[PDB]
Amino acid sequence: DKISHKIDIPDSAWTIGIGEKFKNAGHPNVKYPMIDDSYVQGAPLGGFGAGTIGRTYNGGFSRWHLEIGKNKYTTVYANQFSVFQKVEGNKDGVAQVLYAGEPENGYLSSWKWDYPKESGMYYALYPNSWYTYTNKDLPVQLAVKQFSPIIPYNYKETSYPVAVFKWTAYNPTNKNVDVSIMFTWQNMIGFFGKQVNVNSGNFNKIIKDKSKDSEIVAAVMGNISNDNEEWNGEYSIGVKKVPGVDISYKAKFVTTGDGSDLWHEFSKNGILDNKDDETPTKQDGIGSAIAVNFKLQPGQTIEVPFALSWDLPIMKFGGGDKWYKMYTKYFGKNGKNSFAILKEALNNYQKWEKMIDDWQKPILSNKSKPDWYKTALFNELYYLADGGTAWENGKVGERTNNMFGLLECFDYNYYETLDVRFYGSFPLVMLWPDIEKQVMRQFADTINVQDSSEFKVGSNGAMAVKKVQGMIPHDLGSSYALPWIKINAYDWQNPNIWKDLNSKYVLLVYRDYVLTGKTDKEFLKYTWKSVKTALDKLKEMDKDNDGIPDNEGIPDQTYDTWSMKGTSAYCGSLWLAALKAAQEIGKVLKDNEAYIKYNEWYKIAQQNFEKELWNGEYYNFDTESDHKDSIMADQLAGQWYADILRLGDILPKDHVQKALKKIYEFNVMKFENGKMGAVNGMRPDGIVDESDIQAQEVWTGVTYALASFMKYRGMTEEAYNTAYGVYKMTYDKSGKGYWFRTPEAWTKDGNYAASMYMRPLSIWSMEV
Ligand SMILES: OC[C@H]1O[C@@H](O)[C@H](O)[C@@H](O)[C@@H]1O
Ligand SMILES: [Ca+2]
Repeated sequence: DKISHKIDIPDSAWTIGIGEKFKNAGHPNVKYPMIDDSYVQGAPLGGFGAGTIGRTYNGGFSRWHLEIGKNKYTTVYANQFSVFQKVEGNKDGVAQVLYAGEPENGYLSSWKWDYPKESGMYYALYPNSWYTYTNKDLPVQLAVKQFSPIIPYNYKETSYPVAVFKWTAYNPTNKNVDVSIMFTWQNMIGFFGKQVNVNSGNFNKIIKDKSKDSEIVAAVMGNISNDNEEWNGEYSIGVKKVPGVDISYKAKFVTTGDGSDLWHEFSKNGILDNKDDETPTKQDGIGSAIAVNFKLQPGQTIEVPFALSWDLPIMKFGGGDKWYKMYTKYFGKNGKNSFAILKEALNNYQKWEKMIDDWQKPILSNKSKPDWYKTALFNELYYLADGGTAWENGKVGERTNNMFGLLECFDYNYYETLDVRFYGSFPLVMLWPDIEKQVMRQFADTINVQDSSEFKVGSNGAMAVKKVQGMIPHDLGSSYALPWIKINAYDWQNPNIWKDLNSKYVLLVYRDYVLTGKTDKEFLKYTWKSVKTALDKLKEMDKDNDGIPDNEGIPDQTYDTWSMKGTSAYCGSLWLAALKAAQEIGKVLKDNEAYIKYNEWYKIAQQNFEKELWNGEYYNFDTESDHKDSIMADQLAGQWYADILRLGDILPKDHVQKALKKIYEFNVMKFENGKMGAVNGMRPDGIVDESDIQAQEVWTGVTYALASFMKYRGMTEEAYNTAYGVYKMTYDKSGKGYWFRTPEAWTKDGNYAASMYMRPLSIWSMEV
């Protein structure tokens, strides 16, 4: 491996061998259907709201999130980088697709498949990833750096449906070598959204943009129709000319054939026919190819950038609503702009690399932090793009704001699940705060919505009212229905009687003020009515007048199969913190009567909480359940947020410290020797609480948040050891292979529930 030294991959990048088999992989810990796309994954390409494309460590373009809200795992075999090399003085060169696999059927059988094992590596430090190719039969060593411009505090480039592939090629041998690199792409118009004749009308054109010191050659893969529909638009691939390289292309090869129409050209001498052909297809799949060819002398290096763009302007949700995607603000709405996007990338990629480096540098350069922690911190951010992210720039047919939503996950297809975003939204408040405040104003606007229609509650089969006035919604809808318009898609429980949503909502509001400088009084003003309403409604759920809402002996909070009854440590601490936040907001906005009321409620609830739950060692799970003395990992979630919000002690320092030490001692260290995170429930005898599946799970997001709590409280070793188990399980060779699909949960056997989950974005609470 002589190529690594010629590129700059950080040591904290996650790494795996190209073609590596992973033996230990986990699978769903449930008996009903659940997504399991395998461990063959990678860091996504594509911006927020753009649709994303998962290119795996084996080289395939395989995890398709281009249909917003849907996860489709299928390798489009025509989509590849291929290489040709010929040593000066040999009769023949060699040609190889850079994919460690082959097609299932006989399409593209002429291409050279099965890139060999032990001949390259994949690296990822989101938004960047890299492949190196160090192969006995390829004397010139190659690497590629691939990325999209995901940039904190930038709402423009961060939205773009674009990816850059910056190639570096180096000749360590003492012979001249002819090298070609070829990008192939299928015209994927009709891959989704088209009900009949899925390829019909697809056609490919070549654009040559020749201007002083800037030659770009690109293929634009579109359809003859000017229909403005979800399925219509364009893909583009292309390359920028650099000194010492020639460009060749082929406009049209048949993807639903043996591929030899293209491959006989490339495998001969690495030079394509330069044949333009705009003839539209009927039934056959078609694709385009862009190649560079160059001669490398001994010791010579060359760099050449390719790019990929996709202009699919309209997202349609299952309820019928069609919206424009955010990037259309910058490039237009008509779906004929893929070249402009591609060109912008090829002329600006060096700047984008520097912008990415500039935001990663403060963490990467801090040598007090272990590399494993940086691996997790950056790579968990994949979910911000990969989470079915919707970011609208107007309803089709139809404002100053652009509504946003991140899915909880794909198995539970709900936007912005609030009980989860309480944990998962840290990267948005810390790196894209304008998006975060927008989402919270979306929630504010729903507080007094009433939808008196009824739904069947999944857990018990009773009927309930969809949305109650004054209760914060569980979610902002589903991609199968109407995101932003029809809220509370979730129906397993009735979220209108949840005891955590209203408090978490208030805590989220005050968090968003504090973590953006305590300057945004306008945001506090916009949300103030909803904050008062939320706490006032929750107060009414105090049945026994101890000043604290009563959990009802059903799952009435985020642990939606784990019953709480009476005063719970979890909802009770959240209520206390929420009251303290509202007091502070009241002070900021000069609402004296609110300050006084919430101060009084707080003082009464605080003393009762402590009396009812403090047991000498930790806070009891709750007051009334069968295993009320279980040690809960999240028992002091309210105090965690109070630390972040700088609200001080809601409970005595000494008791918080004792509780945290107990959780570390029991829920971490007595659960598989502390190598897997914090189990949610542990009995005081040191045995996992088996009262529900949830008690017996580590929740990845709960564990990272608890690590954050431990860290702020000076338990530095415990904090990082607690988080390490999550990192290990996700990324390490000894783990369960969950990279780029971090799940909600695992059980002690390592098997999982709900891959690709929002909650573990909470790792960013460790950077406050
Ligand atoms: O895994 C627990 C989670 O399950 C999801 O289906 C629900 O939408 C969440 O509210 C809940 O916290
Ligand atoms: Ca009560």
